[PDB]
Amino acid sequence: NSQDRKDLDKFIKFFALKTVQVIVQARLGEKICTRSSSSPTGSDWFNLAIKDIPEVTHEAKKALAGQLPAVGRSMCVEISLKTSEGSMELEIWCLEMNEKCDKEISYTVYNRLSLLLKSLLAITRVTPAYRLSRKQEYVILYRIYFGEVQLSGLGEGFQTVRVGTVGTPVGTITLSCAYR
Amino acid sequence: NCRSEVLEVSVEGRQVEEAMLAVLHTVLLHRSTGKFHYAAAGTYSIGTVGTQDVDCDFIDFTYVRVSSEELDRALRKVVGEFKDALRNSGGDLGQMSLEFYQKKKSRWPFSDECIPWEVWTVKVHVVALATEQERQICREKVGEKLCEKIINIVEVMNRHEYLPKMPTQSEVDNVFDTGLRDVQPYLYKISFQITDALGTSVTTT
Repeated sequence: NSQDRKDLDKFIKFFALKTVQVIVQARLGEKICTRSSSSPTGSDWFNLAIKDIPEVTHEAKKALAGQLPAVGRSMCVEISLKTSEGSMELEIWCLEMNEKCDKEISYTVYNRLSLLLKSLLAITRVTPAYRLSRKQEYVILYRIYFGEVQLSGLGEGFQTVRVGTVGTPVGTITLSCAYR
Repeated sequence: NCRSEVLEVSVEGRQVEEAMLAVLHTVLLHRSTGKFHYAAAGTYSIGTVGTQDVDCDFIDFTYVRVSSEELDRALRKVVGEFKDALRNSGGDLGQMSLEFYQKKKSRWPFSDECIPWEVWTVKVHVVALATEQERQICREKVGEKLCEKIINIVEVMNRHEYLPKMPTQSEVDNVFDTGLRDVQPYLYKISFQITDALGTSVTTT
């Protein structure tokens, strides 16, 4: 392949990894605080300080199994709650890849993905599951998989908040959330 | 063709500040990047932006802001001046505006023209409460409303296509605010205004 798509697939891979990181960390029951830096390390993806949780990374790669979102294959992060009795699917975050190719588009995609991650940081804190998770009685659950997006486990009357979309020569990425 | 967006919130008095800080920061979270370090060859490296969560004392709400403690005061002080003006104005309704502009050089002697490309206005409606129960209920409902506000801000951040192009080194202060140590926002200014509440026409109804 051309190196530009080597970089593009790398960007999409690490955007998916950081996406799972942001969601799961937004459901951990405590506040997140990372510092800015003018002399960054070589591991600050999308110019954001998002610390990787190795267990979340291992489940994210094991779910990913070495592939990227595509037309029909999307990455999903399911946040649920199990009472002391015993399974409510609270929200499913959907990371899709769409057919449309932005042919008028190297690092514009990188910056748009950075902005999309910032939007994810914002949106993950204003859905009901956030303040549900900050008071945990209750224990929060996460599960990463490829879809085959299974909506039904939430309930009837759900609503979808669109985190955002980004256009790439290979397709457009769609980050959204279907929540109870 | 500068894009404009209008928000509106109804809060108790002691909720103005945080409410305002939740909107501003959210917008400024999307309209800022890492600090550029230029090299003599023209290339530059981009710094890393930190983010942190702010819990609200007077609202059942939490928002994400950039980890720049000087920006947080550039916001808190102007929000404090607006909060002063609101109390001094009496029983009347105010608003704050956040404009993003770029500088354009003009031939001598004219000052360089500031052209705005985006403007965010949020109208503040202040309600006075009487019981403690009203205060608690207000603390929750203002949180839910602010959730809706942040959601809409984010969706607008997609419906807006234009952004200024990346400047070169000498061009950088025409596009970016470079005065902060931990974040590089787009050139912005925050002003405020105490409105005269007007009427609604009995025509469309």
